[PDB]
Amino acid sequence: RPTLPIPDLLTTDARNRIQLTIGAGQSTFGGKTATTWGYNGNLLGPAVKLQRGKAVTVDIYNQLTEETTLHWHGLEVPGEVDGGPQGIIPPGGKRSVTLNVDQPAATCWFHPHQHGKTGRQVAMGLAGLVVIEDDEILKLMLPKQWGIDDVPVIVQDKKFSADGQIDYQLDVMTAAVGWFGDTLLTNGAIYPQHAAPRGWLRLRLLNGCNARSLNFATSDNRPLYVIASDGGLLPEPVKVSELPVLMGERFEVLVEVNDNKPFDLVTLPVSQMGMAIAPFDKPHPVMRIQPIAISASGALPDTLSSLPALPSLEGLTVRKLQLSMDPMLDMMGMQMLMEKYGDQAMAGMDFHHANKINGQAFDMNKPMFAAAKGQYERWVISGVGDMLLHPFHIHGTQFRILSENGKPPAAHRAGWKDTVKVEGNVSEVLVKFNHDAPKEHAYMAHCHLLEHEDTGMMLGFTV
Ligand SMILES: [Cu+2]
Ligand SMILES: [Cu+2]
Repeated sequence: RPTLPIPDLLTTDARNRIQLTIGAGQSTFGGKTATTWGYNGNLLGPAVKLQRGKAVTVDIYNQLTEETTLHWHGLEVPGEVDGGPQGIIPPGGKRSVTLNVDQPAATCWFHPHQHGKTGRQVAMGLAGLVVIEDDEILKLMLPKQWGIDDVPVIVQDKKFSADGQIDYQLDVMTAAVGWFGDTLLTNGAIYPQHAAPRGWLRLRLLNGCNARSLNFATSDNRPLYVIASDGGLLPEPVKVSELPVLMGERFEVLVEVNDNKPFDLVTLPVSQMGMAIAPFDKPHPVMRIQPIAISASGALPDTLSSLPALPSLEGLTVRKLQLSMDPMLDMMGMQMLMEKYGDQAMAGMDFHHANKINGQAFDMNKPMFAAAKGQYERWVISGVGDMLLHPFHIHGTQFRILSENGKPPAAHRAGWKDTVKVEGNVSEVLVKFNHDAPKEHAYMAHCHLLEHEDTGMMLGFTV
């Protein structure tokens, strides 16, 4: 097996600048070349290291022949640097942003947000990581040797045509059920191995799929200890036997490594339409962990952080967001899925503006509302009316889940989140925006099933 590719950990230079070049190159999958896009390389991207309380300037050079944007998913930053669809970077041009980092330690990520094309641009290879550090986390003495006992694990599916190229289409079927493939990548490699020292191994897990939900576990059923969600540390570790991860979500887990006992990180079949077709009808390996007989220094502390109680809900502004899909698109798309793949597409379970929030397909010129700055609001997001999965993401914040799809959140999901599950039911989140966003650079709120976002399931809002 190939070794797990380890993204470079990138910090500022003497001018306080980080350079990111967006460009086309080539990658090899199963022996066959494909055109791919990457940040500072051919595919995927570096891990940008940020420090709470410090500002960094990022110089972003678009060397593609089409327009793109660069969005920092999970970062609490003003709209002007948020890199939503209004944050255009012309082909052959450059945009610079200054990020004033003001949130706790977390694994965030970055990716394109081009209007109507975010799914294609992510599918072509663009994604990178953000590692935010703070003073609190350093004192815990977690595993922290990058590429050794602290590793990022970006998991993505793709499908390829016979000629070896990535086979991306936004069409009636994918607008309805999402773009998904038959090949699983881990930091861009197929089923890599990672050598790890005896003791604790920290995995920063990102579901970077367009549409496919994941469910992590180990091949020999050793537990995962969840220590962090999208927005940072949980108050205490939470032991789990499996870990569902929606599109765009991150979790950090610790797992024990013992001499002479290799095991695989795997993903278990999910109950999502289209996602349990071979090879994903069965547990699917993500990466092999190969124990090395050298002692690892990291700890799993009993206490990680302090999590504040939920405040009172009385008096808070309520904003209701009703997700919907044109009945026609939903029917046509699902029929096409069933015709192609049959019953296995439900195992365990104009289209360009067909998906909507509050009856409206995304209008970039018309933010739907102006949210308060520095005030808690309660946002109620409903998927009642269809049975599709909508991981709902809100820019400019780390929120607390009050109810996830009609039930209180599980413990590992009760901390700081930027995504909430919505699937045929109603979710409620407690959100606060610390930064402004004007109409010309609005925050987005949308489904992170990228084909739904690109066909209208997104709104802009100001702060
Ligand atoms: Cu985001
Ligand atoms: Cu959706």
